[PDB]
Amino acid sequence: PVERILEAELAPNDPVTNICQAADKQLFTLVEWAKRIPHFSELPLDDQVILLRAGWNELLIASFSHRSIAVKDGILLATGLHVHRNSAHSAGVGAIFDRVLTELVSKMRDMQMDKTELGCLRAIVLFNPDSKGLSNPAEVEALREKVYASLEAYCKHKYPEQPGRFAKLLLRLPALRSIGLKCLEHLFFFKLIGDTPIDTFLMEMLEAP
Amino acid sequence: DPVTNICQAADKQLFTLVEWAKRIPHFSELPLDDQVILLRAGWNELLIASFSHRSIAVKDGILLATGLHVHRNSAHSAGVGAIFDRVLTELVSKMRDMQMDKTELGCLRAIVLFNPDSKGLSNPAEVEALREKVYASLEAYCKHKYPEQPGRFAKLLLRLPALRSIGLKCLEHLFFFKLIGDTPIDTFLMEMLEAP
Amino acid sequence: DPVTNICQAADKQLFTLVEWAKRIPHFSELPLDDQVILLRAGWNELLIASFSHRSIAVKDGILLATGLHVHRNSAHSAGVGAIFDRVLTELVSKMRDMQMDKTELGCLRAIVLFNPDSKGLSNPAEVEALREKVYASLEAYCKHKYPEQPGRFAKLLLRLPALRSIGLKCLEHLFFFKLIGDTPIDTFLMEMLEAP
Amino acid sequence: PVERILEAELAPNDPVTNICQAADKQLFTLVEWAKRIPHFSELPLDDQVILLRAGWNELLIASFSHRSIAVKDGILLATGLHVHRNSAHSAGVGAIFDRVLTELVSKMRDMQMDKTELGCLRAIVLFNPDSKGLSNPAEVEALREKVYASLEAYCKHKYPEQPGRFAKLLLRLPALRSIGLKCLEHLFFFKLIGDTPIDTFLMEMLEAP
Ligand SMILES: CC1=C(CCc2nnn[nH]2)c2cc(F)ccc2/C1=C\c1ccc(C(C)C)cc1
Ligand SMILES: CC1=C(CCc2nnn[nH]2)c2cc(F)ccc2/C1=C\c1ccc(C(C)C)cc1
Repeated sequence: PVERILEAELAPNDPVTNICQAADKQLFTLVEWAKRIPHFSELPLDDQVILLRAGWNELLIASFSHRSIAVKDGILLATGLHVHRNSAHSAGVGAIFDRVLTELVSKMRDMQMDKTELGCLRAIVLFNPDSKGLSNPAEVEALREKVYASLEAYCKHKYPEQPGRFAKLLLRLPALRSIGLKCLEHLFFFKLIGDTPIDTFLMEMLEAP
Repeated sequence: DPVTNICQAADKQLFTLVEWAKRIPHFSELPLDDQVILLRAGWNELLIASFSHRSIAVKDGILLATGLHVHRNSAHSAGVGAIFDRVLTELVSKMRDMQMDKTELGCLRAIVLFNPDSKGLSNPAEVEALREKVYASLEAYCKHKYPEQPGRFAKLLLRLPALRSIGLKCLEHLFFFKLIGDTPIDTFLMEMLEAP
Repeated sequence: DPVTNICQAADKQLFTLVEWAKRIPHFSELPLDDQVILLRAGWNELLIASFSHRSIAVKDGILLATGLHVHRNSAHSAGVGAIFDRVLTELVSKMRDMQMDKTELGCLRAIVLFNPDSKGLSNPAEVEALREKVYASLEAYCKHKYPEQPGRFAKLLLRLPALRSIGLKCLEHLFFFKLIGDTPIDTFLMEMLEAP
Repeated sequence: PVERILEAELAPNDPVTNICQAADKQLFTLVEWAKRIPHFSELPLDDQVILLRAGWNELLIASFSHRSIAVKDGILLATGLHVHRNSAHSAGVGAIFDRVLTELVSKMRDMQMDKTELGCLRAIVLFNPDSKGLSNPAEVEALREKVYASLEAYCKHKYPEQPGRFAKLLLRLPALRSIGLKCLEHLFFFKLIGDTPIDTFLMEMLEAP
């Protein structure tokens, strides 16, 4: 149900604890979104955990990448923190930042990917049948197939002048995959929201006696 | 000697790859530097896609293009069991179960080759345009060979994220060295130590 | 909850680390930005050095700073047995065998902290100068405390390459996540999924 | 023993095959050097192989780093090939290359590390008792200890005005270790000697029918 996926999408100083709380909040947002995706909650809870663990990075990146179409040559996080290249280059994650801009954000803008298409792609990512430890990979594959079947129908209806649009959307996923991998190994997300609170906390303690 | 054999095999494989790309429609029409960049960016995934599909008739193993067979027990022995299992489960077994044919493999490899995200491309838009012509043709193919499988085309495209990450994990784990280079290097070094 | 405990423990460890550095001679005299760079560049090796030395009275395991004990059986379960064994064999057991004392550990940690190769340092030469004063002090210590062991000072310094690569490998294998974060995250996610 | 360590130091298109032969030559130079190191050849042959496998990268880097003391912002190879920073940045290995320059070449230059000192440091690297699979780790440690004992005596004799020189040499090894690791994971060596022959072979074949 493409209508159901679109409604899912729409709906002091102790630095490490503060960062974890932000991660907590963002993770919960993802869980709530997944629950609104049709049939996800019908999967075993152990399978739901595995899918979220396998997908959380790509799912987060896809979100703030699409959110950043409106913003100006930077990345808009959910927290409202507008991060520019130099903040990313200062954090030691400039390379990833450029790829996110080039391979995802810019491309989404150029093709004007909408929230329904974004939602479907993330549902496809969520329904990842290659996730290790699944009790029943086949039903996960089945749910993913229902999603892109629905996405394709949506594209041919809303954009009949673009017959290659559906495949174009799908072929952003390899970039999302590779960028996802780089983010986990550089602690991209936790560096971006964490560098300032840590440096600030550091400065205060070093200046104090 | 095993080391020279591997290096020769690489050269032959590289020759075969370059000849293959030149027979892909409109590849040679791209600027030469762009042709090089694409081949530079793609050789790993192109190679993995090739031996994965080649290994469909193999049980619990892979076939490298010169009758070189590697079993998973050996793969786990060499410390790359995890990435090896990923090749088996995410690529080989999926290719087997849906019976991906050589025409389908060819199109998917052409899509991999026509990678507009490759850094340094002078005309990324032209590369993207050629990719679109490739997957349009692949969709047309799937529709007529398997009309009863409307999701087949998308299902093919959705192996590419797996190929991408497997390719990356392979390089980071020295996949090929640990599987085919490890023992020849011991032999190599022993021979050097045998020198006067 | 298991997760909050870890972040709270992390904050405390970070607090302890900063205070330790501030009591290192001439550390607070460095420019503030350089102090931050040094603490950022060094915290991993500094922390690893600490719990390694703490774990000398433990067999086949490590003691993390809040009574948190991890045995090698658990580490292999979590998929980080190799790096864990390196910590055991290259650091802990070596610290045990030469009976490295806390003064020697302190100096080595001070040397790690005063890292002149740290990128972005405003005055690398002053950092190097402070490092030299530290290892001059450590040599004097080794000479007079253990005169019958003339190679001891060098033996201490030559654990630093092992510390360096282990620090790098720990981060690349998500060592700490896999040992103390993995299971709490499953519990965490389950709690979220069972929520209204 | 230090005199022998100094004497050890003193003494048409198939691109991959051509790269392998170059690697072959360079590796053998290292093996021949190790054989002249006292007591090395007395170790079991399986242990010698293990030590060379564990050390070959660091041993090579130390060599061309020290050789590059005379040159400006580049690396001088055994083949006589002068590789510059920007040529390395073009190959996608700019970050490591600079680290080699800053943390090794420059440091070797500033303290005027001599070939005896280089030779001793490489012997220390070679005699790595942490190498996995050694039949007798203790005798390797024993050999390493004999080396740095000899190196220290050499430093205090030749440079009595520099009492911290010996420790200064030893404390380049953590940097050598970390740079060594980065080189294995970026295919540093095989990119440096390999990028040009491959691009050439590609261009000529793509130009051909
Ligand atoms: C890239 C690469 C390394 C460099 C290190 C590496 N990177 N990723 N995996 N290994 C290596 C090292 C070796 F020893 C042997 C092979 C290789 C190799 C590639 C390769 C793959 C398959 C084949 C078959 C056609 C025979 C030949 C060469
Ligand atoms: C850096 C880090 C990650 C980030 C990922 C990582 N990097 N390297 N290893 N893991 C992580 C994730 C977790 F889940 C749990 C811990 C950690 C962690 C470090 C750490 C170590 C000890 C303690 C106290 C017990 C003293 C707290 C935090």
